[PDB]
Amino acid sequence: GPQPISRLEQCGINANDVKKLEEAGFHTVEAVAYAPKKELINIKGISEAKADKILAEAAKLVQITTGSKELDKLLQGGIETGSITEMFGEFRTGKTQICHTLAVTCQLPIDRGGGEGKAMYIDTEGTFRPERLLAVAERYGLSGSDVLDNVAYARAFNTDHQTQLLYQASAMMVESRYALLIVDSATALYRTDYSGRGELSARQMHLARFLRMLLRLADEFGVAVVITNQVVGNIIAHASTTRLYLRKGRGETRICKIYDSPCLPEAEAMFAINADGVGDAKD
DNA sequence: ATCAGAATCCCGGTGCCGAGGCCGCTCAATTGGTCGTAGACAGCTCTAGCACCGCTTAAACGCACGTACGCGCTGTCCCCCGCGTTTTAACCGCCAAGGGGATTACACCCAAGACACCAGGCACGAGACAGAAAAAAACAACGAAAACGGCCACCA
Repeated sequence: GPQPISRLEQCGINANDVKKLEEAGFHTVEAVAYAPKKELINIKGISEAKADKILAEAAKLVQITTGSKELDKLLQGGIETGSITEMFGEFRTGKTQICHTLAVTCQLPIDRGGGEGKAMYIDTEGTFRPERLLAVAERYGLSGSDVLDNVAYARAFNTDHQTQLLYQASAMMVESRYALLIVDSATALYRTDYSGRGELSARQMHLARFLRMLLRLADEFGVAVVITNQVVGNIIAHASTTRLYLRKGRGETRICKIYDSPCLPEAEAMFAINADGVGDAKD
């Protein structure tokens, strides 16, 4: 399991550097330990000596239903909790709608295709709609009020704030059982904030650390990690376990394709976006 | 070199007013004496200024080298000088008034001087923390160089 980074301070790293590592997004001794020097050195206010002391002392210690049946069949039953699933597609393909649906379906019983856990929605694009959650809850006959009470929401205003929210998420996810973490327009803030060409490496480093934190939290709490990417990077390939390409079919019916999975076939499934739900196409 | 004209120097004459001298007076300098005190001198202490040696190391020093700056030259143009003409107000003399500066006299209050006292300020001690030093580090800058971009040439 995890070895929260608090124990690293007893090794004799000073507490200010541990706070800086947690701000950076490293929360376990496992997390600090199996990374090279440059990650910690690149952090502001950290020299090579502090990074070597950290790595040295660190080595001493160390299926949620989509609600579309056709999509569930495409995924062999739904998202694997504990792994990152990326859905890259054009605008209006339904990424946000699918997120809203899953935010409620995660709370469904496991026998009903849920994870029996609370949901986490990190929004970067303003598209969060509690009424959509209420509609999905009423579809499956779930209490809309309890759904909103089991969905914690926060809008990330930038990439640094997007990563900073993970620090609150990790500690909050310890006290209550969650099953779903949603990050909507996860890559948009890395395009709006870092728009220049000389600043590309900075956003790439921040995104890499963010993805590593996602994988770490997924393995730590066994929750499903859902991130959305707008296609108007090869780094995401290693981080995402299942890549889904989404494209619009005219009207409100969307085509889903699997474009890489070591376990899932390359295959396609047709689904629709209905007021209640993300739900199978019904010609 | 020349020569004309403008400026300066020199020589003499006339006048005038300020410098030099004389006389009365008065008060400021002189003389003699007295008395308090300040500084001249003796003497003692002990501070610190000087002398020296040794070690270290940072600053000085000599040299090589490259280039930016001082300097000379040239062209241009502008604005100041010099000179003639018009204007104005500075100046000289003369008068009027009043106001303020100087003078004298009287008064009183404010400050020196003395005394008695006492508390604030001033050596000594102590402790403790801001800053000096050291070290690491961040880092901002300088600038070689190069990579890009842009600009031009020819004629098609």
